[PDB]
Amino acid sequence: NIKQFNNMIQCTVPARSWWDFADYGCYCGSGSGSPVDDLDRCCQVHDNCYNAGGGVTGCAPKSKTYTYECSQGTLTCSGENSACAATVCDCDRLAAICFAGAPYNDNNYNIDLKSRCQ
Amino acid sequence: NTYQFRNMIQCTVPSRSWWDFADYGCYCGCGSGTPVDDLDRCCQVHCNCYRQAGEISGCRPKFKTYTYECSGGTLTCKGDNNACAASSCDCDRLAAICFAGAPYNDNNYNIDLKARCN
Ligand SMILES: CC(=O)N[C@@H]1[C@@H](O)[C@H](O)[C@@H](CO)O[C@H]1O
Ligand SMILES: [Zn+2]
Ligand SMILES: [Zn+2]
Repeated sequence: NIKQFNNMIQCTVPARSWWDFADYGCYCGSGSGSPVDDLDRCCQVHDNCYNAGGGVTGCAPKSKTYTYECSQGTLTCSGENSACAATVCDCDRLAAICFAGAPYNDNNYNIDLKSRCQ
Repeated sequence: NTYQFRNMIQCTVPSRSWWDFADYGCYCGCGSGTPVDDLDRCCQVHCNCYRQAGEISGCRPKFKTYTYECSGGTLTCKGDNNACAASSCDCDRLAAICFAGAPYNDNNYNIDLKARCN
Protein backbone atom coordinates (compact mmCIF):
# COMPACT_ATOMS: atom_id res chain seq x y z
CA ASN A 1 0.00 0.00 0.00
CA ILE A 2 0.92 3.68 -0.02
CA LYS A 3 2.19 3.47 3.56
CA GLN A 4 4.68 0.85 2.37
CA PHE A 5 5.48 2.87 -0.74
CA ASN A 6 6.24 5.97 1.35
CA ASN A 7 8.82 3.89 3.16
CA MET A 8 10.10 2.19 -0.02
CA ILE A 9 10.95 5.69 -1.20
CA GLN A 10 13.07 6.32 1.92
CA CYS A 11 14.96 3.02 1.48
CA THR A 12 16.43 4.26 -1.80
CA VAL A 13 16.45 7.98 -0.98
CA PRO A 14 16.98 8.17 2.85
CA ALA A 15 18.13 11.79 2.54
CA ARG A 16 14.56 12.61 1.53
CA SER A 17 10.96 11.81 2.45
CA TRP A 18 8.06 10.88 0.20
CA TRP A 19 6.77 14.41 0.77
CA ASP A 20 9.43 15.77 -1.59
CA PHE A 21 7.55 13.79 -4.24
CA ALA A 22 4.01 14.51 -3.02
CA ASP A 23 3.99 17.76 -4.97
CA TYR A 24 6.60 17.54 -7.71
CA GLY A 25 6.17 18.31 -11.38
CA CYS A 26 2.91 17.47 -13.09
CA TYR A 27 2.46 13.89 -11.86
CA CYS A 28 4.13 13.17 -8.55
CA GLY A 29 0.89 13.67 -6.56
CA SER A 30 -2.06 12.83 -8.92
CA GLY A 31 -1.92 12.99 -12.79
CA SER A 32 -2.11 15.41 -15.84
CA GLY A 33 -0.19 17.25 -18.57
CA SER A 34 3.30 16.96 -19.97
CA PRO A 35 6.08 15.44 -17.85
CA VAL A 36 8.59 17.99 -16.57
CA ASP A 37 11.73 15.88 -16.22
CA ASP A 38 13.01 12.36 -15.54
CA LEU A 39 11.65 12.45 -11.99
CA ASP A 40 8.23 13.71 -13.06
CA ARG A 41 8.37 10.78 -15.51
CA CYS A 42 9.17 8.18 -12.88
CA CYS A 43 5.82 9.23 -11.43
CA GLN A 44 3.92 9.06 -14.72
CA VAL A 45 4.89 5.42 -15.23
CA HIS A 46 4.26 4.51 -11.57
CA ASP A 47 0.68 5.68 -11.93
CA ASN A 48 0.42 3.74 -15.21
CA CYS A 49 1.73 0.68 -13.42
CA TYR A 50 -0.98 1.14 -10.78
CA ASN A 51 -3.86 1.52 -13.27
CA ALA A 52 -2.48 -1.61 -14.96
CA GLY A 53 -2.65 -3.47 -11.63
CA GLY A 54 -6.14 -2.14 -11.04
CA GLY A 55 -6.87 -4.35 -13.99
CA VAL A 56 -5.92 -7.31 -11.79
CA THR A 57 -9.13 -8.33 -9.96
CA GLY A 58 -10.09 -6.80 -6.62
CA CYS A 59 -6.65 -5.24 -6.70
CA ALA A 60 -6.34 -1.88 -4.95
CA PRO A 61 -2.82 -0.38 -5.10
CA LYS A 62 -3.03 2.21 -2.34
CA SER A 63 -4.57 -0.40 -0.06
CA LYS A 64 -3.26 -3.93 -0.69
CA THR A 65 -0.54 -4.70 1.84
CA TYR A 66 2.43 -6.56 0.37
CA THR A 67 5.51 -8.25 1.82
CA TYR A 68 8.68 -6.42 0.94
CA GLU A 69 12.11 -5.79 2.34
CA CYS A 70 14.59 -2.97 2.44
CA SER A 71 18.28 -3.75 2.83
CA GLN A 72 20.73 -0.84 2.56
CA GLY A 73 19.06 1.01 -0.27
CA THR A 74 17.97 -2.13 -2.10
CA LEU A 75 14.34 -3.30 -2.20
CA THR A 76 12.98 -6.81 -2.48
CA CYS A 77 9.39 -7.97 -2.81
CA SER A 78 8.91 -11.38 -1.18
CA GLY A 79 7.39 -14.42 -2.87
CA GLU A 80 4.36 -15.05 -0.64
CA ASN A 81 2.66 -12.04 -2.29
CA SER A 82 -0.65 -12.64 -4.10
CA ALA A 83 -0.78 -11.81 -7.81
CA CYS A 84 -2.09 -8.39 -6.79
CA ALA A 85 0.43 -7.72 -4.00
CA ALA A 86 3.37 -8.81 -6.14
CA THR A 87 2.36 -6.52 -9.04
CA VAL A 88 1.81 -3.49 -6.82
CA CYS A 89 4.94 -4.15 -4.77
CA ASP A 90 7.00 -4.24 -7.97
CA CYS A 91 5.34 -1.04 -9.21
CA ASP A 92 6.46 0.66 -6.00
CA ARG A 93 10.01 -0.65 -5.91
CA LEU A 94 10.60 0.29 -9.56
CA ALA A 95 9.25 3.75 -8.79
CA ALA A 96 11.42 4.00 -5.69
CA ILE A 97 14.46 2.91 -7.70
CA CYS A 98 13.56 5.37 -10.45
CA PHE A 99 13.33 8.24 -7.96
CA ALA A 100 16.77 7.63 -6.51
CA GLY A 101 18.37 7.76 -9.96
CA ALA A 102 16.53 10.78 -11.37
CA PRO A 103 17.68 14.37 -10.60
CA TYR A 104 15.63 16.40 -8.11
CA ASN A 105 14.98 19.94 -9.27
CA ASP A 106 13.80 22.39 -6.58
CA ASN A 107 12.44 24.53 -9.42
CA ASN A 108 9.95 21.78 -10.31
CA TYR A 109 8.57 21.40 -6.79
CA ASN A 110 5.41 23.19 -5.67
CA ILE A 111 4.80 24.39 -9.28
CA ASP A 112 1.61 26.12 -10.50
CA LEU A 113 0.01 23.19 -12.34
CA LYS A 114 -2.63 25.44 -13.95
CA SER A 115 0.18 26.78 -16.11
CA ARG A 116 2.48 23.83 -16.72
CA CYS A 117 0.24 20.78 -16.81
CA GLN A 118 -2.45 21.40 -19.44
CA ASN B 1 -15.60 10.09 -13.10
CA THR B 2 -13.07 12.92 -12.90
CA TYR B 3 -14.56 14.71 -15.92
CA GLN B 4 -18.08 14.71 -14.43
CA PHE B 5 -16.81 16.00 -11.09
CA ARG B 6 -15.04 18.79 -12.98
CA ASN B 7 -18.38 19.83 -14.43
CA MET B 8 -20.22 19.85 -11.09
CA ILE B 9 -17.56 22.27 -9.89
CA GLN B 10 -17.87 24.63 -12.87
CA CYS B 11 -21.56 24.27 -12.12
CA THR B 12 -21.58 25.37 -8.49
CA VAL B 13 -18.63 27.79 -8.86
CA PRO B 14 -18.69 29.35 -12.39
CA SER B 15 -16.48 32.22 -11.20
CA ARG B 16 -13.53 29.84 -11.01
CA SER B 17 -11.44 27.51 -13.12
CA TRP B 18 -11.55 23.96 -11.80
CA TRP B 19 -7.76 24.32 -11.62
CA ASP B 20 -8.31 26.63 -8.65
CA PHE B 21 -9.12 23.37 -6.81
CA ALA B 22 -6.44 21.07 -8.24
CA ASP B 23 -3.83 22.26 -5.74
CA TYR B 24 -5.52 24.12 -2.83
CA GLY B 25 -4.73 23.57 0.83
CA CYS B 26 -3.68 20.14 2.01
CA TYR B 27 -6.62 18.17 0.56
CA CYS B 28 -7.74 19.55 -2.80
CA GLY B 29 -5.69 17.14 -4.86
CA CYS B 30 -6.16 14.70 -1.88
CA GLY B 31 -3.53 14.14 0.85
CA SER B 32 -3.28 14.57 4.67
CA GLY B 33 -2.67 16.99 7.53
CA THR B 34 -4.60 19.78 9.31
CA PRO B 35 -7.26 21.34 7.03
CA VAL B 36 -6.28 24.88 6.32
CA ASP B 37 -9.90 26.08 6.09
CA ASP B 38 -13.53 25.26 5.34
CA LEU B 39 -12.85 24.70 1.62
CA ASP B 40 -9.90 22.38 2.36
CA ARG B 41 -12.07 20.36 4.77
CA CYS B 42 -14.55 20.05 1.91
CA CYS B 43 -11.83 18.23 -0.01
CA GLN B 44 -10.95 16.26 3.13
CA VAL B 45 -14.48 14.86 3.32
CA HIS B 46 -14.36 14.18 -0.41
CA CYS B 47 -11.19 12.01 -0.34
CA ASN B 48 -12.54 10.03 2.60
CA CYS B 49 -15.77 9.72 0.65
CA TYR B 50 -13.87 8.19 -2.26
CA ARG B 51 -12.06 5.87 0.14
CA GLN B 52 -15.32 4.40 1.41
CA ALA B 53 -16.61 3.96 -2.14
CA GLY B 54 -13.45 1.98 -2.88
CA GLU B 55 -14.66 -0.67 -0.43
CA ILE B 56 -17.43 -1.61 -2.88
CA SER B 57 -15.90 -4.40 -5.03
CA GLY B 58 -14.91 -3.11 -8.48
CA CYS B 59 -15.55 0.54 -7.61
CA ARG B 60 -13.05 3.00 -9.04
CA PRO B 61 -14.12 6.36 -7.87
CA LYS B 62 -11.74 8.29 -10.18
CA PHE B 63 -13.27 6.46 -13.14
CA LYS B 64 -16.83 5.35 -12.36
CA THR B 65 -19.16 7.09 -14.79
CA TYR B 66 -22.41 8.13 -13.12
CA THR B 67 -25.70 9.85 -13.99
CA TYR B 68 -26.13 13.37 -12.71
CA GLU B 69 -27.60 16.68 -13.65
CA CYS B 70 -25.99 19.99 -12.88
CA SER B 71 -28.36 22.90 -13.49
CA GLY B 72 -27.27 26.32 -12.25
CA GLY B 73 -25.95 25.70 -8.75
CA THR B 74 -28.37 22.78 -8.69
CA LEU B 75 -26.87 19.28 -8.64
CA THR B 76 -28.88 16.10 -8.90
CA CYS B 77 -27.62 12.54 -8.91
CA LYS B 78 -30.07 10.33 -10.76
CA GLY B 79 -31.66 7.25 -9.26
CA ASP B 80 -30.66 5.08 -12.24
CA ASN B 81 -27.30 4.78 -10.44
CA ASN B 82 -26.00 1.56 -8.88
CA ALA B 83 -24.34 1.42 -5.44
CA CYS B 84 -20.88 2.37 -6.72
CA ALA B 85 -22.06 5.06 -9.10
CA ALA B 86 -24.60 6.35 -6.57
CA SER B 87 -21.99 6.64 -3.85
CA SER B 88 -19.43 8.27 -6.14
CA CYS B 89 -21.98 10.75 -7.47
CA ASP B 90 -23.02 11.82 -3.95
CA CYS B 91 -19.37 12.36 -3.05
CA ASP B 92 -18.69 14.71 -5.99
CA ARG B 93 -22.04 16.44 -5.73
CA LEU B 94 -21.69 17.11 -1.99
CA ALA B 95 -18.09 18.28 -2.48
CA ALA B 96 -19.24 20.54 -5.33
CA ILE B 97 -21.95 21.98 -3.10
CA CYS B 98 -19.45 22.28 -0.24
CA PHE B 99 -17.02 24.31 -2.38
CA ALA B 100 -19.88 26.65 -3.21
CA GLY B 101 -20.36 27.52 0.45
CA ALA B 102 -16.71 27.90 1.51
CA PRO B 103 -14.56 31.05 0.94
CA TYR B 104 -11.64 30.60 -1.47
CA ASN B 105 -8.42 31.98 0.01
CA ASP B 106 -5.78 32.74 -2.64
CA ASN B 107 -3.17 32.25 0.09
CA ASN B 108 -4.18 28.63 0.43
CA TYR B 109 -3.56 27.78 -3.23
CA ASN B 110 -0.40 25.84 -4.16
CA ILE B 111 0.94 25.86 -0.59
CA ASP B 112 4.05 23.93 0.48
CA LEU B 113 2.62 20.46 1.22
CA LYS B 114 5.82 18.99 2.58
CA ALA B 115 6.05 21.72 5.18
CA ARG B 116 2.41 22.39 5.83
CA CYS B 117 0.68 19.03 5.77
CA ASN B 118 3.41 16.96 7.35
C1 LIG C 1 -10.44 17.03 -12.00
C2 LIG C 1 -10.89 17.06 -10.55
O1 LIG C 1 -11.93 17.64 -10.25
N1 LIG C 1 -10.12 16.44 -9.67
C3 LIG C 1 -10.48 16.43 -8.26
C4 LIG C 1 -10.18 17.80 -7.64
O2 LIG C 1 -11.00 18.79 -8.25
C5 LIG C 1 -10.44 17.77 -6.14
O3 LIG C 1 -10.09 19.02 -5.57
C6 LIG C 1 -9.60 16.65 -5.52
C7 LIG C 1 -9.77 16.54 -4.02
O4 LIG C 1 -10.92 16.24 -3.28
O5 LIG C 1 -9.96 15.38 -6.11
C8 LIG C 1 -9.70 15.33 -7.53
O6 LIG C 1 -10.11 14.09 -7.99
ZN1 LIG D 1 1.41 22.26 -5.23
ZN1 LIG E 1 -33.10 18.35 -16.26
